[PDB]
Amino acid sequence: MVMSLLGHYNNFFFAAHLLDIAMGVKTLRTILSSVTHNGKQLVMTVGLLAVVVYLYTVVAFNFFRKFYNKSEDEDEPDMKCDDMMTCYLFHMYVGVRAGGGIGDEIEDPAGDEYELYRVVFDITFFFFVIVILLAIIQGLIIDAFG
Amino acid sequence: WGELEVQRVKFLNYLSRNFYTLRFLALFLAFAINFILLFYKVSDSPPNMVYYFLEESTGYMEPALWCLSLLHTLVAFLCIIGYNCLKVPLVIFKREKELARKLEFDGLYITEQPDVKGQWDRLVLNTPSFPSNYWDKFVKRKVLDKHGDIFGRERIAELLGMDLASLEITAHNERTWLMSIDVKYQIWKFGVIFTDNSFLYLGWYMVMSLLGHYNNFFFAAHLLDIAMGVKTLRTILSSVTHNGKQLVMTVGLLAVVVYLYTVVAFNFFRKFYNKSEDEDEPDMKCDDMMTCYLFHMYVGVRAGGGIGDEIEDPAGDEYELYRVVFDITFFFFVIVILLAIIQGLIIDAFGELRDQQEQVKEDMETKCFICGIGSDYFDTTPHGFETHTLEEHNLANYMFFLMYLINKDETEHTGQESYVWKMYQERCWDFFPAGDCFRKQYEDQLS
Amino acid sequence: GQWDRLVLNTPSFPSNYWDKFVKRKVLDKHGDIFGRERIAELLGMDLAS
Amino acid sequence: CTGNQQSLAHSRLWDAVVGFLHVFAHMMMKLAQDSSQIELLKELLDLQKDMVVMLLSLLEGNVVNGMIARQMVDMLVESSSNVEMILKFFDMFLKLKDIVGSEAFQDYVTDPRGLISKKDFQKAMDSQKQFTGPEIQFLLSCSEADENEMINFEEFANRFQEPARDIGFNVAVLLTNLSEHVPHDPRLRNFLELAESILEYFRPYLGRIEIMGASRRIERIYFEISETNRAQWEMPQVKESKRQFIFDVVNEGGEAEKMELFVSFCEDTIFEMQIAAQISE
Ligand SMILES: CNC(=O)c1cc(Cl)cc(C)c1NC(=O)c1cc(Br)nn1-c1ncccc1Cl
Ligand SMILES: [Zn+2]
Repeated sequence: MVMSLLGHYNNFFFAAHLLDIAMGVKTLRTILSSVTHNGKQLVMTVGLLAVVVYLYTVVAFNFFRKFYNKSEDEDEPDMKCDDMMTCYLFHMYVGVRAGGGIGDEIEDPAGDEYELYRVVFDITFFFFVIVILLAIIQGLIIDAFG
Repeated sequence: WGELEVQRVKFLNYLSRNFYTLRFLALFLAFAINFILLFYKVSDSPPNMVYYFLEESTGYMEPALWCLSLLHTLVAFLCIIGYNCLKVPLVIFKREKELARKLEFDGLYITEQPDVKGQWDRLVLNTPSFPSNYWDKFVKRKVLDKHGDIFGRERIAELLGMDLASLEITAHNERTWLMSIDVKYQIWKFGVIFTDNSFLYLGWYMVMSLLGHYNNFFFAAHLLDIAMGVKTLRTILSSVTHNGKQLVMTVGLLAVVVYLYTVVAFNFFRKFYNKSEDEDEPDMKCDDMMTCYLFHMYVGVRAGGGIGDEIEDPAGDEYELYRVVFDITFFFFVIVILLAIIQGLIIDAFGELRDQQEQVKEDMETKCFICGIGSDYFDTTPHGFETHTLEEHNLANYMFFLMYLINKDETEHTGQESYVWKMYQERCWDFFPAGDCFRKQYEDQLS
Repeated sequence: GQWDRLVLNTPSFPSNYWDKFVKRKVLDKHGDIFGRERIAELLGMDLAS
Repeated sequence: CTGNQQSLAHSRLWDAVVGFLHVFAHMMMKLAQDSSQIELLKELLDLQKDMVVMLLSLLEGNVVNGMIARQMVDMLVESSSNVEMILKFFDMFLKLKDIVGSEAFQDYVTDPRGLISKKDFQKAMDSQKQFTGPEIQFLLSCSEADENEMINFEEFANRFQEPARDIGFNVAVLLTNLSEHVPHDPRLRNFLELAESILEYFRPYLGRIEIMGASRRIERIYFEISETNRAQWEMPQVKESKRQFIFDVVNEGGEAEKMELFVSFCEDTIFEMQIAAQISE
């Protein structure tokens, strides 16, 4: 009821009243109850997800400053590996997101400047953060559902 | 130096008193400076490219870190010699217990001789200060009481290192600190702390901190201490080497199947493998197969939608219906199946280990810790679980019973108190029940 | 456990439950081991005797 | 070997035991009068130390319902009148420290001297419900009088359980051997209700432990644990080494090699408590 008298200030905050279906029936109560059923380990392993890429991005911030650029304009260059607070928000914006590595936002490594090291960099991002540690967060929801 | 000789062990006492909380603050202050590390920036301007620090209306943010880092290295030194101050007796006691066990019972070095530890354990018998850190120090003579009848005495006395044995056996029956110390036993037990798992990891924790003053950014590997510190997140990194023995060979299968699959594109499908959109500057990568194989393991196990999305559309009739077999027999094999094996051999093993993490909780909750009677037949007696768990079949009271029989004399002990000890010393343990305790056939006279 | 200490001393405590002699059988229970004058003021019996 | 108990039960031992026990309960009725009466009375009670291990040994190979076990307890109804005294004597001096444990009995005479008068304590002990009427002034006479104006319960306290720290535990053992050995019997049950005080005081110092023996005949043995090693086993220097080896007796251990590791676990833990008690404050 604290939303309904507030709902006359702007009409569109009546949309949160449609989450009453989630707790009203017992069938769809267990889906939202399953997150806090195993949240006690899931918040700490998504903290692991938060700190492993924070470990993994300083080596790109220090040694691989060359190619992290999506600006196709030559006169207007704005790379995001200038401040690591920007780089870490960028990395958790695309790396846990795209599902195909990190070097698809970045153009192709046609140069010989550390060519066979970035192909180790990208796949040790790939084998860790999308292949495995996302499948743990999948499993700790779906198994608990079962 | 007697005013300082006990003063430094008094220092070491309150050094080891709050070892746990000192280690906790040693973790958290490194975490805090690794958090304040998030505000570093590099540019071409001097304060070539110079790494400077970005600050907003505060001046002492940068001179704080140069003392906080030395603080972290100093408390790293503190916890290292605190480890070597309290619990080198844990890595000391059990393996010379194991050694005296095979000296007295099996004869591991006299009746035969065998790895990595078995021949390094031969630089410990001949020194006279061998049993100085274990309770039983007559261990070198009851082995001669054991097997002085089958072999020669003069060889085993020189092998076990008894200096003037027949003189000391009559003498003990009848009636410059480092200069008297040994040269071999201390380096022998200096080898085992480097051999064992914990001390080399704790030294790896400090080999980065003095290196961390060369460049500030190698403090980031100190945040992997969370992974092995808690036991909850230790099993994730332990699950990889739990089934790595087959996973490295099936990722070798992943490495050789695409190495099989790329020579047919290197020989017969040289036409289309080109991402260079410039017509005047063409650089295809199917010219050298060492380049082509690095390309193939860069995109094929990567993209998850085949291989012919890096390559433009096959609008031509030059082997059109063969490349549509090529791409899907790449697709059905290397992303659909053999990646799902590497998914399954991690997630299943996660499930197996986390379920056996708590089936031992089930075993403590239902079984008995002494014998083989389960808790299903203790249900008729109301709350008969705790009266059997806390007092009778208890884990602490038996080691208290093992405690109180050591201090006082055996001219005090009774028939049962000598019954429990005279085969405890020769170490045969059918003295526990293992099948009957207060319930099975004592129920006929129980009201 | 300590918010439940603002309910014993009022005389209208057991007015919404069936047994309303609950403040005196606790004195029948443990009026022998402790003091009566302290537990009567703690349970809130105004002019108990 | 139970062949000694063939003749020691049938011959003339136990009327001599009741003849000893009568004077054992009657000597300390008068040898608590003066302060110069205790260094020989404690000689008599570490004779009681071996008087209890006299009949502790006839519980060896104890059949559950045996005529030896019934002739253990017909002792105390042939001599029923001299056991209440030695059972309440270990209660009238062991709730002694429970008088001071309450704050209501402390703030009577708030003098900074510490000389509380005897009459200020007599009517105070007459108000408690755990006392006996005519049994106040006799223990006041057992206490130091000093013109009836000085108690000094600091030395009333610590002097009379220095010989009653070792005999009280073993007479608690004596009452708890026979409670679970012979069941369903009326008159051996009342006196444990009358003397549960030393049992309650020695709940942390008591342990019930079973060993298989004598060609499949298991019977329980009691032991003592000291107060120094009591309060220090419950510390996180060792309570997580507890679970450190609890995790690995079913994870890798077999049935034949489970306690072969446990005895080395106990000696390694008592080894680190050896070195930790060395470097303890
Ligand atoms: C396994 N790493 C260590 O041994 C360890 C070794 C060194 Cl040199 C330093 C630290 C901070 C270490 N890390 C811990 O010591 C630690 C990390 C975590 Br996460 N928890 N935790 C801990 N565990 C038990 C009691 C107190 C603490 Cl602080
Ligand atoms: Zn049992």
